[PDB]
Amino acid sequence: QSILTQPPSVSAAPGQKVTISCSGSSSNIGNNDVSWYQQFPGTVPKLVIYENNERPSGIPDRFSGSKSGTSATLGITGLQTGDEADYYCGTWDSSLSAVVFGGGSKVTVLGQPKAAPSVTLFPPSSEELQANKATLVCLISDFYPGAVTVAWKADSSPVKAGVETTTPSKQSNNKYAASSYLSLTPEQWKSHRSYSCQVTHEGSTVEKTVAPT
Amino acid sequence: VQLVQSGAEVNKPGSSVKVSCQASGATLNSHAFSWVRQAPGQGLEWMAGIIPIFGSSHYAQKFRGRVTISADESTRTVYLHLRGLRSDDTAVYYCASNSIAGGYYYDMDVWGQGTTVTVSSASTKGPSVFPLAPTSGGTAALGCLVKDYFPEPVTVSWNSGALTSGVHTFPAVLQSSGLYSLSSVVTVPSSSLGTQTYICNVNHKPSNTKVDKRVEPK
Repeated sequence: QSILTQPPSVSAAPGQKVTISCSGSSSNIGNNDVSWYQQFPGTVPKLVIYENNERPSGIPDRFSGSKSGTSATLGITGLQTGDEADYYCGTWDSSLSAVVFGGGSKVTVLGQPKAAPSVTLFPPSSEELQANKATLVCLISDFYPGAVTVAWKADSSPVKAGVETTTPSKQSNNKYAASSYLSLTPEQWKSHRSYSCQVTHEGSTVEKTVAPT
Repeated sequence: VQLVQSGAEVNKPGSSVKVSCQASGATLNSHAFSWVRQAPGQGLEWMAGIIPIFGSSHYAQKFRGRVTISADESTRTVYLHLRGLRSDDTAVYYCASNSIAGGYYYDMDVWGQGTTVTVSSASTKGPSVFPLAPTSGGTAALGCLVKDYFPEPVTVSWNSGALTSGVHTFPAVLQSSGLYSLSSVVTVPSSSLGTQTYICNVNHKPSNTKVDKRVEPK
């Protein structure tokens, strides 16, 4: 429910141009300068445009901005893979006497080579079982783009409870990682022939299995 | 130019928190300061601002009456006071500045590193550490499971920091119980399993607890 409105996402291939709109009203964009911020996953935002169309010293000239009436636009010409990030517009709102941000727009650079996830599945440790608990640990790394679906099975049946999965996090090598945990009672663990963690990424699945034996 | 904020805060619902932001400059009158927060996977939200030189302060409607922004010129420190904490106030809080000399003054080109503020009914709890005992292409994977702790953060090192290549410590998951869990895994040459000792060093300062867990092959 941001005061300023931006498209949830924009996509294009390298070398192309992408534009992100930001709509408001007379009280904000219409009578105040707009700024744009770039934010890579897990990093602090960076100012890329201010005073509607000015680039802070150091920002590549492929970044541009404009404002006409009550709406503004951020443009990125000659799109590079290194431009994949979230972008936010912001401005002062005279009716609220406060700075207001748009909801943000995700810029995706299409056509990049995909990377399948590396999956490691650990069974409950003897120590945990001796504590009357059981946790299966599914570690997923080095995948790109950063989106996966994690499903668990007891034998061949879907497990719909006791699962906790993190959202993907960006690694230092720009690929992504995530982890999924399955909580079970020691009896459940020992009762089935096996349990599996299935990781689906870009249409294909990598599955690891472990067994009480 | 640098802005350094205070450490992570953990609060119970209804309590209050105070976060600080220290500027590297000689005075605060040369800049306008803003406080912006961002919840996990959500957008940036401007909360308040202060322009020391003018003794002026502004607040987003959403936070009026609950937030107060102050400035201490003698120590070049800016503060954010948030009262009546709600679980949904959980987020990373940033202070940002803009050089001047309110829309004509507020802008955010320099950002602090951020301060996490966790608001939960959960109580401090040290983690239970379990070994994840050791394989593909001559390499084996071993690790440590750091289960049910509160609050963040937990740091993990291996062999007192001597082992770093092949180490991957995963971000914690916040369970439906309000407790956190995370894991750290190291990929090592299988041949090393018969000699090299592997110990994960888990540190949970919130509980003044450190666990060194030996991980041996099954």
